Amino acid sequence: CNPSACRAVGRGLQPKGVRVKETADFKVYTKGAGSGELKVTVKGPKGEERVKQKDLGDGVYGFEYYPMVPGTYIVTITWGGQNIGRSPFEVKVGTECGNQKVRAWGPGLEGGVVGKSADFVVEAIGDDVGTLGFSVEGPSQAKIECDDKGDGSCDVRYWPQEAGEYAVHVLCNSEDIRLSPFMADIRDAPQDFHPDRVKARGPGLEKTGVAVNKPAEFTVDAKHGGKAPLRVQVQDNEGCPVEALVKDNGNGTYSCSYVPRKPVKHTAMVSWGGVSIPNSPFRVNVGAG
Repeated sequence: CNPSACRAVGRGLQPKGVRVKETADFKVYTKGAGSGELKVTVKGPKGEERVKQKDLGDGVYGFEYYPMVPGTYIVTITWGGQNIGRSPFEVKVGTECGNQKVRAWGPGLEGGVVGKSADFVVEAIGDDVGTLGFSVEGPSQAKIECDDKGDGSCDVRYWPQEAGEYAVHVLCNSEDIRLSPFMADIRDAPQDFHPDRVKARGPGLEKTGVAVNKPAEFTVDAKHGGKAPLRVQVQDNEGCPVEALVKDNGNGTYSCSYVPRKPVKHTAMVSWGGVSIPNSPFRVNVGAG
């Protein structure tokens, strides 16, 4: 029986950023713990909190609670009677978020690879932003970089140097933005993984010539990337996911298209096993024709 093998991670265990009326979610990995029983109890300001539990397979269990009053929640998680991780976890639940001034999206908000950068973007909703705060909490300290591109958006990357779950906070005027912290699963990649050998090419990714209501086309050649999942994510500059269509050609290449519907800046992010490929993100000016 090895309690120390267990790992409890997730947004519902974070000291700050969870809010009333959100689902507060977390999971507990148990493989290696051996014999024993997993016990999860959540307390809120008024006492016992209902917790929904799911078997997620491979020794992983999922949990959700539903805080309705701001304040102090404590999550006690044990295996064979001993606390797992830094249990009990004290979680401060905030009131409802105020008006939002930025959105954040991209692959670094959900995953990544040890020793590689984990990348995303923060975009202005209006012409007001003020200060953005970035912090990354996880098994060790990831260096963070940020670059204001002058178009209302900022590229952000961090550098996780150990496997595990990282909580990425984006603050706007001192409050975690809606959905912050973003929980990213960082893995040590196998030897055949080479996301820097993946290449995107095509008119759809160029800085002139892309026009509204036509297919913006490009290809992804991942023949030498090793086996990993492709992720293509395209939005306009107003927060709207743009429908993109990615066909697996069966031979390590993908044919991709999106049709922009507004003559505004579009950004395309292309990643291989959670790692942005060369030249990603692509910022594309769409014109009338």
